[PDB]
Amino acid sequence: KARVYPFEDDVEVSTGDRVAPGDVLADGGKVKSDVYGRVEVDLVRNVVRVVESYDIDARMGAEAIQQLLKELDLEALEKELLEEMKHPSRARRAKARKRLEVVRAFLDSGNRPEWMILEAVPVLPPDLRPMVQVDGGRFATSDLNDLYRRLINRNNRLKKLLAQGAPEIIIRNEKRMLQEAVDALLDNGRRGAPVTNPGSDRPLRSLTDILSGKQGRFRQNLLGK
Amino acid sequence: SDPVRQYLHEIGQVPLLTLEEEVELARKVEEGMEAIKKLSEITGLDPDLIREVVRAKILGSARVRHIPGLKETLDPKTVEEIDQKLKSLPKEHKRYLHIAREGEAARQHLIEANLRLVVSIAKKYTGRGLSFLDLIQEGNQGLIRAVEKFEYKRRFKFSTYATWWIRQAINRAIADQARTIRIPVHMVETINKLSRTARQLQQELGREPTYEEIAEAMGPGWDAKRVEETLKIAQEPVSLETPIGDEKDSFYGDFIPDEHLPSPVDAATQSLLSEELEKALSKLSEREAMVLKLRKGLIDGREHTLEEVGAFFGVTRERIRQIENKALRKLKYHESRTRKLRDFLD
Amino acid sequence: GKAQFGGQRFGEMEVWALEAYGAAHTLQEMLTLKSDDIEGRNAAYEAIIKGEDVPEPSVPESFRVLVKELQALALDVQTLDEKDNPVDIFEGLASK
Amino acid sequence: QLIHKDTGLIKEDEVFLGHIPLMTEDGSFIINGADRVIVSQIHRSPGV
Amino acid sequence: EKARDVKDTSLRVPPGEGGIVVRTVRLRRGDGVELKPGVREVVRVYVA
Amino acid sequence: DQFRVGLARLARGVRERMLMGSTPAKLVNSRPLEAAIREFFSRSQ
Amino acid sequence: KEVRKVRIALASPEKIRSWSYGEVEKPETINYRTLKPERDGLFDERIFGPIKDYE
Amino acid sequence: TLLDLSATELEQVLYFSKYIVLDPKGAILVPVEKRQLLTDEEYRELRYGKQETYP
DNA sequence: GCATCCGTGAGTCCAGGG
DNA sequence: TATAATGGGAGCTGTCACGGATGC
Ligand SMILES: [Mg+2]
Repeated sequence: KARVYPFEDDVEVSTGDRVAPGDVLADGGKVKSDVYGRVEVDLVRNVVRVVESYDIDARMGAEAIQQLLKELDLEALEKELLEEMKHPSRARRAKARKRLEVVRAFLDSGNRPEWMILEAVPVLPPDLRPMVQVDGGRFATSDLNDLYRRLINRNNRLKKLLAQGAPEIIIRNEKRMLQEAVDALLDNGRRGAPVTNPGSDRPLRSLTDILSGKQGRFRQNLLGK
Repeated sequence: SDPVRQYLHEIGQVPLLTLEEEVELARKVEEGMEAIKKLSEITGLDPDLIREVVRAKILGSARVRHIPGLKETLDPKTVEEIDQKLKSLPKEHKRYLHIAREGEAARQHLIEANLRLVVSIAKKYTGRGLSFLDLIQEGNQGLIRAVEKFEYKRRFKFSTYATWWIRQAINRAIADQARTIRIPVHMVETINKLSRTARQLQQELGREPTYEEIAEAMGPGWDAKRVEETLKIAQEPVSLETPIGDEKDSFYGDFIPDEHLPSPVDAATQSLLSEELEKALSKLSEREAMVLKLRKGLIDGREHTLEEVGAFFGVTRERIRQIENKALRKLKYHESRTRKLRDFLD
Repeated sequence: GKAQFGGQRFGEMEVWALEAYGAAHTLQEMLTLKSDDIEGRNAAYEAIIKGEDVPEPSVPESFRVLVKELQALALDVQTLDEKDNPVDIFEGLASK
Repeated sequence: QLIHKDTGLIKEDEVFLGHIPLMTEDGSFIINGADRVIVSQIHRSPGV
Repeated sequence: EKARDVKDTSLRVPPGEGGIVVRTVRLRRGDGVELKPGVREVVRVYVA
Repeated sequence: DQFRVGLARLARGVRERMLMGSTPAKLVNSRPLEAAIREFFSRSQ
Repeated sequence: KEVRKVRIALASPEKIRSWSYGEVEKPETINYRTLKPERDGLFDERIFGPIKDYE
Repeated sequence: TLLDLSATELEQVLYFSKYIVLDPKGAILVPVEKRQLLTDEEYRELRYGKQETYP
């Protein structure tokens, strides 16, 4: 489903370029654009083809979500949910209240919604995740170092893959993997299968595991010692 | 839910190349690279800069980042400027721009069409320290290298050439990433050769080999001590969160004492020492106490030379040496008299 | 552990007992000078072997550890004073 | 024995697989110097 | 007095233990004896 | 049962080397088997 | 001063960068021969501080 | 809760199973409303076009 | 709204560990 | 660096109350 436009001279647009009806294709503007689409200059066939498609902006991942959260106007949404609180239906008042609790928590705290998306991931000081030589010179280390190394390898491979313009499928795989690596660093096993070291079924111990439970930092080292 | 099920689906979306489509895309890639070279000859720009601008337009502004080799930050502004400098060329020159754009589009399509071959190779390198998906991605890097280096004139199929770079990239990844304490690639090769040698020897010996038998089998240059030192260098760390016993009661880390921070006993011994040294030093004159303190570093942490303490007290280096020596003589006389610093000597 | 020349656990319930007696200083010793208040434990040993009284405790190290582990979770945990101004429990050693 | 289906070639060998712990006379094991007992387990029987 | 170059890291009888020494075993490398990489000798003392 | 698990891992290694290669001994790496037995006799409940 | 309250809040990317003393760019930990920390990795003294006091 | 996304929807976006639109730039599939969830096949249609090869 | 169908975190103290 | 090679394996089992999420 494309629209053909033959030319008799130099064309002004190259393959890949995106075009709206009314755009100058070729022949000094003699051939124009009828339909929305994508330019394929066929030199063999001497025609400027235009495959019908919009320049739509639809993203995936935390980048998309981070945009939408940056765009939220909190006061506006609060006004709308207050209007919603005047509804007859009890369930719609319930939903508006639950949303407005979050809205006004961000409003009164001074936090920004988009801060729930990470750009810079913090790195714990190395003495809290040590690499120590035990008696005998052999080495022992925290699981967190392996969780961080996974994250760093996946990020660095993503930066390289972006530099070589890899096809989208490859970047999408890498980005899904980066999200899961951050997720395993922060709360391993929360979403999906837990990350384990090779040759062991034991889940690596993440930052969430360190705080929680009878063995966590709170009950084990702060409420008793 | 299952990320490799998702990725296998996404890959099953793109259909497999016929010989004709294969050759066509490879040809388009080769010719687009030649066109970038010709555009560099014409415009006097940088072939890398041109390749990046053509790529920026083929891919879209969705993916438009900076490149580490480029001397100029690749910003939409600069890619538009370069695209306009290009679009202003005569028809017979601007022909090469369409060539290059066609080449980049073919390149993307050729990679995407051969994503399945990476998976079929990488499923065989599991259990070696890298996740399946991690192997797939490193193999994908190998496949990209292959696409850029392929020559369709040779009439070899693409799969043949791509398997070599894919294996290259998977194995490189395994040897660069598998270990927590990173070991250079050549040393990993030696370690793995040592492993295979040991395994062959056990299979012929019906038990594990000694260091010496391993040394024999590794040939000249290898004695038992070198085998042992290599095995020592190869040891991977163990987890601090390793369970000790059946419950989740305790972990290996629980039993590791901090050897770095001074114990309360050591700190108090150092403090009693400082105080006893100050006490014994007050039995000297201000100058001999001060000369000793400057010369031992008890003041500013460092020990000054005789010339510096002398220039400070306005006196010869020989003079300062002589007053250091009488200060020591006095300290020793008092210490033999009272035995008040002896026990600190261990 | 006896083999590690170990200390006794003063667990959650031992703490509740001291709280219920109102034995506030005894409990503060258990939580600082006697466990993981580093300067506190050093200074208390020194004061005792000198015949002085034990000094006032300061921050236990495991609370510093908790703050750093929350910072790794992307949470900013701030000790304030009554005027809501930050107080640095790390004595400048962690601020650029 | 390794058989290639098309060639008909057959290679045969006795390969060493490692070691299996032996039970001592009294019913126990010696694993890395220390005596050990494998304790029997009770479970629901298979069936319908 | 020159500070020596080695320090005392001997095995001592722990608090609350002791008795009569009844056996010593001495496995040193370079002797049908091979230990894990880097250890030159192990000594074991039995006390009754 | 642990022996059966070790043997299954050994067989996976065998099929792996049956794909990549140009003998029974060459095809057989005993390590997984030895690992499983050891794992049974040391760290089981 | 004296601690009277303890606040907890979301940390912004900029707040996180203000905490950091360096970006960790390499997945390395310590050098396999010297057992010292590798540059730009998870144990780098350049970022996280010296291993020995005042040195 | 903030963006009025369900658990399934937020998963599908976040783990690269569905696209979400920040500007439809006048697209049509009933036209494309902002914050709409399109499968990769749908998004490919709207972004690159429809086509097919027949042997 | 009204039920059902889900995820999830929890389970006294000490000791030693093989 | 070139014959050709194109979608993976693993599960796994005798708890329970409760807050939130999906079908009616
Ligand atoms: Mg030799």
